[PDB]
Amino acid sequence: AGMFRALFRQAVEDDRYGEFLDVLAEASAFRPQFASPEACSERLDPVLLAGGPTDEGRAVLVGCTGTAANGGPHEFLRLSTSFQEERDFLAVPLPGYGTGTALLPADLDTALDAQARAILRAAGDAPVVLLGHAGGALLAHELAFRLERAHGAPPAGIVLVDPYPPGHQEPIEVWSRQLGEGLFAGELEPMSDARLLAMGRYARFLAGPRPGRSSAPVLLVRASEPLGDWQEERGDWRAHWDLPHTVADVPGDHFTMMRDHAPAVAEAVLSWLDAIE
Amino acid sequence: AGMFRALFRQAVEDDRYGEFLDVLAEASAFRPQFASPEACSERLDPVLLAGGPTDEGRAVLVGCTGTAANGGPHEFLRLSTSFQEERDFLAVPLPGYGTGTALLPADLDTALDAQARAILRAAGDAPVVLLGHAGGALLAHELAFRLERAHGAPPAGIVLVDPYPPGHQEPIEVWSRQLGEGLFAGELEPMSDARLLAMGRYARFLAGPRPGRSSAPVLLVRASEPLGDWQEERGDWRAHWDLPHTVADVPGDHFTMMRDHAPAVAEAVLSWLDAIE
Ligand SMILES: *C(=O)[C@H](C)C(=O)[C@H](C)[C@@H](O)[C@@H](C)C[C@@H](C)C(=O)CC[C@@H](C)[C@H](O)CC
Ligand SMILES: *C(=O)[C@H](C)C(=O)[C@H](C)[C@@H](O)[C@@H](C)C[C@@H](C)C(=O)CC[C@@H](C)[C@H](O)CC
Repeated sequence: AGMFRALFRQAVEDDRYGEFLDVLAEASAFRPQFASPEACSERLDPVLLAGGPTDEGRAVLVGCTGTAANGGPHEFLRLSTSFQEERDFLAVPLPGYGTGTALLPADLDTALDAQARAILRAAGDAPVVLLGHAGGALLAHELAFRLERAHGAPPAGIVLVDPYPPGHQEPIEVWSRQLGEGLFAGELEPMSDARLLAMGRYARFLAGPRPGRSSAPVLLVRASEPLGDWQEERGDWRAHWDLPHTVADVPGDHFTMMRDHAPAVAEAVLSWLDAIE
Repeated sequence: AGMFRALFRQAVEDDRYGEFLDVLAEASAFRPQFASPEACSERLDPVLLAGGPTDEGRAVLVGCTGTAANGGPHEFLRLSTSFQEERDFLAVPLPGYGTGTALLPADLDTALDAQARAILRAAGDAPVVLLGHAGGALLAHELAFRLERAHGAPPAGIVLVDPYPPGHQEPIEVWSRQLGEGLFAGELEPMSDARLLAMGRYARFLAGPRPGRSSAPVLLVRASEPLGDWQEERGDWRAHWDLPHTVADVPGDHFTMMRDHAPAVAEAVLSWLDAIE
């Protein structure tokens, strides 16, 4: 395919993943942007992947698609089949990755706003619980804070699947070789350069300083296996959130917890969603 | 073409030529390299573009290909024809702009040594005179110093057509916009991204500290007309070299001196080559 993918592949071989996300981020600024929510090119309509039972005031899960360039609609397919007959599971797309190619959000809040406007429409009046894995975790918490403040529609709760927020990213950096290798592994097609740029831009948004904590109760799903090597001498490699309302450990590592062991993740979510209603 | 050419074109409209030329250099670190002169992918065999008289002590012109990604072999055609029946004129390619796609020099000295080898092997016993325009004048001098210091075989002279060496590029900044637009306006087809990466890598090299100065006599050929506006009380917009053997001015600006008035340039070089013989 494109040259940005050839550079990306070379940077993973050569254990320079970190360096190269900076080039992706810096190059993304010369893509076309959209500056206001309605100026988004993609129809951000959510997509129903599971239905709940025909009852009544229960909450719907909203999956927030992650930053991975090789991500798309299929991200939540394995996970969602375990919410069938349990909860509505809608997956919202992320602005910057669709069909030509798409306008990049000028800044993070513009994209979160465009997302919240589409979730509110499709949610109706159901209470809404947000869900993200990895970079999607960070994203979901920001959308939860952006729904609370900017739109006065605070979510019923947030599920964070293995988040490494800016305080606690040391195990993510150490393992960045595997993270990069995992992106390539999990490829249905050659990653487009348009999406690699999109990925780099959101990587920059989320790396940055971010102020508010969202008042919604947080469920923190952590992996059990480390992604790579890690001397016990060096501390806890597990994902971290500050005052989890509930902590749940599922089998596998940063990657396999949503592939092989996604039913354990849905089991934690179901148990938790009832304990809060 | 590809994504880099799109990003670059966006950047020129937004007077951000400078910042994007630094994305290109950063990005180019992740291309495959060659670290010794032998490991060069291309055959750097020079090319005969003008034949001299059949008369020996007689010096040959060697043209050093510039850094512009929009060029290659056609660069010296208008100039070389005025050397027919006057001087032999070789044109030596720059490593990194070949066929698939070509390996990049680990550093500038690895490229010059690759080129100095193909030039000694072709000059045979003749004195060589290196000739370069814009970025290629910075490359001509750097090669002359390499042929001297490292190969023990200094050239007979250097023809620097309009250099703006590191401490005197204020005109190059003020005119960044015109420069980037002329880069596109000279496309005879889309600029490949591997070549755009090539340009940014060499541009980085040439901004470096290259303290070695050559001992060959230097003909500084200057444009007569400024490329864009310039407030005369800023200093001199003209091209600059320290202590040149000869200064010759020619009609046109930084671009047009080499297209429209390549006859003027060639006559300056022929008069001077005689004076030093
Ligand atoms: C999760 O996606 C990664 C490990 C993550 O949370 C880091 C710390 C964030 O900065 C994101 C924005 C990193 C980017 C580069 C990313 O998209 C990583 C994607 C990989 C690691 C996914 O696990 C693939 C399913
Ligand atoms: C000459 O090539 C340019 C104006 C130049 O010398 C600048 C000051 C150097 O930094 C070079 C290495 C800059 C690169 C980007 C370059 O080759 C630009 C080339 C265009 C604008 C040429 O004028 C076309 C031959």
